This record gives sequence, C-alpha cells and structure tokens, in this order.
Amino acid sequence: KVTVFAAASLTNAMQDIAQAYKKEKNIEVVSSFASSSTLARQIEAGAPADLFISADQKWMDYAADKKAIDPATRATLLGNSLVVVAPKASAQGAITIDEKTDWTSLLKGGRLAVGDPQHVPAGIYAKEALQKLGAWETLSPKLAPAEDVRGALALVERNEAPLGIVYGSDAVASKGVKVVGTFPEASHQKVEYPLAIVDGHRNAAVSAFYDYLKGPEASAIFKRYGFTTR
Repeated sequence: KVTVFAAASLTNAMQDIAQAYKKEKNIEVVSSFASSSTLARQIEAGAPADLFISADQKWMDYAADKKAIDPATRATLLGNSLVVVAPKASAQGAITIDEKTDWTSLLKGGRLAVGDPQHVPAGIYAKEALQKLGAWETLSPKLAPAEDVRGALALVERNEAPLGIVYGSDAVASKGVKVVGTFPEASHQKVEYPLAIVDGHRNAAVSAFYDYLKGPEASAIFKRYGFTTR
C-alpha cells in the first residue's frame, strides 16, 4: 500500500495511474484528493500520507517549511500550459500568441472569459501573461471574470464569450471548447505540480511508486489528460 495526497485536479489521471500500477506491480495506490491547501495542512499536522503532489509550489514550500516533506525528494512532476480556448462552433482557428496578437479583432466585439484575477489561479496567471505581453491595457476593460475556472469555461462552452483563458488540462476536460492558442511560458509564472515524499515515509514501496510517477506509462496518462511532464 502507498498513500498519495494529490490536488483534486489530478483525480482522474491518478485514478488511471493507480489502475495501471496495481495491474503491473500488485500494489494498492490509495489516493486522497482535495485542494492543495487542505492537503498541506493535513500533512503538516501529521497525516499518514506517503507522497504529496501539490498543484503549486507555494503549498509544497509550506509543507517543507514545517519539515513535513523530505526536501531531497522534492521535484516538479508536471506542468500545465496556459491556453486560449474558443467555443467549439466558432469560426476561430488556432493562432500564434505573442506581443503582436490582435486581441481586439479576435474578441469580435465580446469579452474575454477569465477566472477573477483577484483570486482565481488561472485568472492570476492570465493577467500576468497579458501584462507581460503588453495586451492588458487593451483587455482589462473587456474581461468577463468568473468565480472559478469552471464558470469561465461555461461562458465559452455556451458560446457566450468568444475566448477564454484556462489551463491545458482544463481545455482537455471540456468537450465544448477548443484550444486556439498557447501562451509562451516566459510570459507568466510556470504552472507547476511538485511531487515529494512525506517526512518519515521514504521506504522501498513508496520510492518505487514515486519513481513510477516519472516513468513512461504514467507520463502517457498525464499527457492525455492535458498535463505536461518532466
């Protein structure tokens, strides 16, 4: 038995990974899914997780500061691209995203759907990219902010906003939107999922699955759910 605390966005990928691992090695991978905030606080308080996958470096930093992970095992496991999506029925085809992108033409008179950049992580990263590309002056008054990424997708899914900014895994999970662009990684803080072994849990079975998470079979599952691997 190996116990993994994983950010909830990883639920389906980790469930598939657990299936592959149990069939090939005959070890049960038991996962607990919640927000990175919830999981880090449980681990800090002494929860018996073996592995922790956070959806950001901030909550892994937290766990490390409290001496709850083994820092020698900490490593970025996954990334997520920042993508521009369009309604499936839109005339919009894929385009090149850079400093020259004519956002006003692409908006066709409407608004850009984003997570509220005051608190939604995808909206924070969207605003960073647009500001660094020099497009924020244009797009700031033309936003359609939502309370979360789901609400931002819903605008684009329902063809109610012509464009939206989400993560690559968000785009893959949403059948009703299509990717029309990818932000340069240099344009914003990298979206990263670090993996680490929990303090006191670095044994053979835990290390074995720890290593498997970086191997080909797991990388293929992560890739098809829209994450980037390392």
